[PDB]
Amino acid sequence: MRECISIHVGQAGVQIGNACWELYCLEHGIQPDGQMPSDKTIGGGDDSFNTFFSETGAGKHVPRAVFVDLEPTVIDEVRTGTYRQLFHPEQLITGKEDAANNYARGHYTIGKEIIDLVLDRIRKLADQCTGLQGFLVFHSFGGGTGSGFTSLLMERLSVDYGKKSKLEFSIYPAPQVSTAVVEPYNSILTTHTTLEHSDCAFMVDNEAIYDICRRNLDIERPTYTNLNRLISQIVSSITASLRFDGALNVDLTEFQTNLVPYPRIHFPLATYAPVISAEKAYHEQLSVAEITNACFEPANQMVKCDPRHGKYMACCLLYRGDVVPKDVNAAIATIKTKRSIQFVDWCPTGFKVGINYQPPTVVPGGDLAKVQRAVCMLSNTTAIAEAWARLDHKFDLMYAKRAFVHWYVGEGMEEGEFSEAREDMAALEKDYEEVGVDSV
Amino acid sequence: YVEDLSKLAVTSYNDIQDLMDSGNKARTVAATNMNETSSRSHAVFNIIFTQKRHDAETNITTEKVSKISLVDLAGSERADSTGAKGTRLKEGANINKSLTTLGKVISALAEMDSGPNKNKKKKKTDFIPYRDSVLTWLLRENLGGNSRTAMVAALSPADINYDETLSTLRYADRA
Amino acid sequence: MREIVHIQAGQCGNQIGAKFWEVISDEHGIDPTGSYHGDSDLQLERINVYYNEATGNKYVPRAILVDLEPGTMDSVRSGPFGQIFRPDNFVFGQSGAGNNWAKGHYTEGAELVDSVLDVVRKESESCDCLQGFQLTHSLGGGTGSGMGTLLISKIREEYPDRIMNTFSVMPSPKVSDTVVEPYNATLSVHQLVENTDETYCIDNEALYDICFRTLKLTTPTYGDLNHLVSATMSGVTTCLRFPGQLNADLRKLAVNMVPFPRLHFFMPGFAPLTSRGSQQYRALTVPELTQQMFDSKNMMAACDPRHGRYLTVAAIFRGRMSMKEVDEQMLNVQNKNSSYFVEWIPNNVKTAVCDIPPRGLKMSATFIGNSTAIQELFKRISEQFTAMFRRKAFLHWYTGEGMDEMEFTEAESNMNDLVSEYQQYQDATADE
Ligand SMILES: CC(=O)O[C@H]1C(=O)[C@@]2(C)[C@H]([C@H](OC(=O)c3ccccc3)[C@]3(O)C[C@H](OC(=O)[C@H](O)[C@@H](NC(=O)c4ccccc4)c4ccccc4)C(C)=C1C3(C)C)[C@]1(OC(C)=O)CO[C@@H]1C[C@@H]2O
Ligand SMILES: Nc1nc2c(ncn2[C@@H]2O[C@H](COP(=O)(O)OP(=O)(O)OP(=O)(O)O)[C@@H](O)[C@H]2O)c(=O)[nH]1
Ligand SMILES: Nc1nc2c(ncn2[C@@H]2O[C@H](COP(=O)(O)OP(=O)(O)O)[C@@H](O)[C@H]2O)c(=O)[nH]1
Ligand SMILES: [Mg+2]
Ligand SMILES: [Mg+2]
Repeated sequence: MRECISIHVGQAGVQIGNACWELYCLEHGIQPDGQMPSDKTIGGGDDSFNTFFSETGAGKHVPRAVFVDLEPTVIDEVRTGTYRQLFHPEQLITGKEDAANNYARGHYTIGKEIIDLVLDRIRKLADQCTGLQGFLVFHSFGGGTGSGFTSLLMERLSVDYGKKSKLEFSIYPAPQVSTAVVEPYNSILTTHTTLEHSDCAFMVDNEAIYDICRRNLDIERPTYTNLNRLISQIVSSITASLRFDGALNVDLTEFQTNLVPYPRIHFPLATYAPVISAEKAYHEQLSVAEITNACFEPANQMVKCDPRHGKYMACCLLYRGDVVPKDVNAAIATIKTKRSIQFVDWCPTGFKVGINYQPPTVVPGGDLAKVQRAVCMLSNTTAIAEAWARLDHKFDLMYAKRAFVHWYVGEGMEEGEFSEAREDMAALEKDYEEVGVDSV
Repeated sequence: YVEDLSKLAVTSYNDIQDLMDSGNKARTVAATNMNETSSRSHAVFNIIFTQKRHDAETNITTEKVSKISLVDLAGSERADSTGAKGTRLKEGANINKSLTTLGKVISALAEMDSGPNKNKKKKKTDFIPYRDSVLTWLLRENLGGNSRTAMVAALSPADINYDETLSTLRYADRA
Repeated sequence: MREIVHIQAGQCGNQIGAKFWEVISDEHGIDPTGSYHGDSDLQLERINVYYNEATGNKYVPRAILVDLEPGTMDSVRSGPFGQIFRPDNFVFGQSGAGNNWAKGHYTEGAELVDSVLDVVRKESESCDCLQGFQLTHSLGGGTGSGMGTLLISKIREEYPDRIMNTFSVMPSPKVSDTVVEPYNATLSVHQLVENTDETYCIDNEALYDICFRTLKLTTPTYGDLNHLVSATMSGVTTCLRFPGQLNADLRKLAVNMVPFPRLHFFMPGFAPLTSRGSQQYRALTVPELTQQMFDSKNMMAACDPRHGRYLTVAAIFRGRMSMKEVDEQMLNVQNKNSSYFVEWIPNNVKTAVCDIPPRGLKMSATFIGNSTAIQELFKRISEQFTAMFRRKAFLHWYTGEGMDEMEFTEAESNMNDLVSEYQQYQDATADE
């Protein structure tokens, strides 16, 4: 069997999980109450796949999810919403206040206590699991919970399980807009966690998705629901290979094998090509070549990072729907012909291809148009270093005068940990600068 | 200064030795992974010393008054290696907060005295955060102004404590 | 699930608290007798923040009332929302301070403080997980300043971890109502700068200006001013009680606002305030709320923000809206007014959004700034303080109750150090 455990931490994680599980329930035909009419209608087959859901005796399907948050509000919204009966009652809520945008509160003084309960629930889920593939951890930098508790949980998971893959879908701070004053401190303190213990971390930016929504989707005033739906589409495209049949299927292990040239550079960028409104769905073919070319458009990147300032180290394409390998080969050829896209001279192979037959679904009340073909790209490139540099400068501007430091020091943290994390991040940045130099 | 501090008088060495033993016994001490008898509180030992001269023709009574201040500070801590829980963690956090304030006032003092000395001589204005903690508040006259002050830094030799030893050396250089 | 214990001291604090409890009981559908008559299920979900539950399915606010004049308590009881409070929390004595800070702090309040602390302990021990306290009082008066400072000191001695808010009405620039306002104000600020986490500065003249120029009221009374302050107070703690797309606890505001421990004096504001006459002209959108919040005319502290710089600001919106528009507007406000924000705190605008708006409004917003211009206020008091302390204008009344010149001198020194600390960020061009 092939399955993976989804963990959600913080408000961003919980809301992205709401979107993701809405999409999964729509995909597999599971009603919000957990029942599947197709079981009673057909009496056979496999529709409620084991990759995400577990079937109990009475035909109810319960997701393999673990929600975590220090606030009671965000998860209490879920526990009295449309999906109140879907989830197991074990939701792991800390009956106290929140980390208050403090890494120390989410890592040292309050991030404990409930960590043991969280690990117990993960162990109970794993014991029911056969052939576990890995973990999908959803969180966000800039929040006390999403950083500190993510650090605690990832450390404990690496200690306990170790060899199992641990993917990450995190929201990096945007270059210009943010909703916190102490965001850079948290983002710079989370780098040791994101570097040492994670196996492959996908980063997204709110500003980039806002621009995508404004331009491609023609939504003038988007909110977080659209962002969560887009991220859910990306995650579904990533994990579709474990569930549906396909010509060229790519599981998580062989996916990782062709995207991590070295252990310390596991920071790919993620894009989704056919983001288009219903009105513009007409007047356009949306062939394989069009979507493959659109994957490379700098405007369509979901992190504010221009690929043309760096070199592409590796690329993985995941196609869904009526796609044939001949057109994919043609698209790869014409892309390799182009000179604007620069590839490192030590990776002549370049591209990994995966194809799946199941086309993407349409969420009711959504914005994406129904399409026959889609492609999700993941790309390891050096240009992401620039996205880090703009952050580091900000941190210096706040650490020179020791602003807001006493809040962190008064909850267990030492002053030196800031400098240690900054040095580690500088080492990572210089590693990315080194890997892209042409060989001689 | 401190109000209602039990300032006593001693005439021989035995009395002050008894006071020293009583004070050391009264200090709050707890065991930790980095030290079996770590200090949980800053400590200040104050000697008020008065010299008087008696002669109606030439001398002055109460001619000299001076203060000897001897300060034992609690060091920085890291919760990972310290292994503190509950009250120990709170004590460590408070100690680190006070030491951060002390480092900030040291650095600000250093920059302020160096600039007006070297730059021109402007002396426009330079706020110094003495009031951010009680430790720096009580030692205002010792860190600057009316005192002659010495700083004794202790250093651990091992490689594992390199990051803390370098910080201690840097702050000694600043001092 | 979090609680807030509420304390009220003095005439001004008592009246503001009464209006605040009327605004909160409306938002939650509690009737002037304790019975629930609401319509939305979300009202009762987080009612534990302010109200305890009684045996008869009634709700009793977690409030504590303090004074040394029974007249204020009698006025509160004989009112529309007098019976809602429990009688055991009415703590008072006789022979009020008479605008004497020493009587409030040292002579008379020292006897009633034990009873007030007993009631505070009784209310605090019943909470599932206490968050913090909040106190309403006037700095320029008698029992208000003294008992508020004494209670703050005692509670911080007993509850060091918890949050301590304070909504203080400071002396006005030119409007005055007692002769000895500077002495009480200076001593109270000397007490507050040490023993508080947040302090929302409120000025009577700013509220009068808001009533006259913005709301176009011809004969404003104290009720209107209490209304505004009460709308601000509800707006501060909205995220504890209702769901939102991006919540903001009290600790989040405390962390994101104050850069250093001694700078926790906040200028508040609220929007949308129209005129009952031009409601049909102004469209309600996020840009309009952003325009009104940052307007210098709309602040409640009577200190012009354009004379300083914003160390930090926090905007808490309530109502259905788009996060893209909110973030774009905050970035726009930063970028255009580039000279009024410090250069060493990049992106110094905290944002919070709550789903449920007030009763009959489609959208609302509250603003919490932390600007160096607040220094002006302190300077004014300090100036007046000198003008009386140099000649010992009224000092015998204060020294007769057990004080001395050293207390006054050290309070003045603390005020001046605070003013210097705010000044040292006020200028641009940190180099020379
Ligand atoms: C057209 C319409 O519906 O009437 C409005 C109205 O005209 C305006 C002018 C109202 C009106 O307010 C005033 O006129 C006023 C005068 C002096 C001091 C304070 C307010 C209103 O009274 C105020 C009242 O607001 C509320 O009811 C809010 O829920 C408010 N609570 C109370 O006012 C309240 C008072 C006593 C008892 C119970 C509730 C609130 C706001 C924020 C947070 C919590 C509560 C509203 C919508 C209006 C009237 C009735 C005219 C305004 O007030 C607020 C805060 O809504 C003044 O500026 C706003 C904008 C509104 O458009
Ligand atoms: N794209 C996206 N970003 C979000 C969402 N929710 C929150 N964020 C971002 O996350 C940042 C910090 O919020 P969180 O990480 O969720 O904070 P938290 O997880 O609740 O942790 P605490 O601060 O302790 O409460 C904000 O600045 C938002 O910009 C979301 O639903 N979608
Ligand atoms: N905002 C506001 N201020 C008030 C109110 N009543 C009195 N004040 C102010 O309180 C000051 C007098 O202090 P006072 O209330 O008598 O202090 P107390 O005697 O200790 O309660 C005056 O400067 C008034 O401006 C009120 O209802 N609202
Ligand atoms: Mg949160
Ligand atoms: Mg020692």
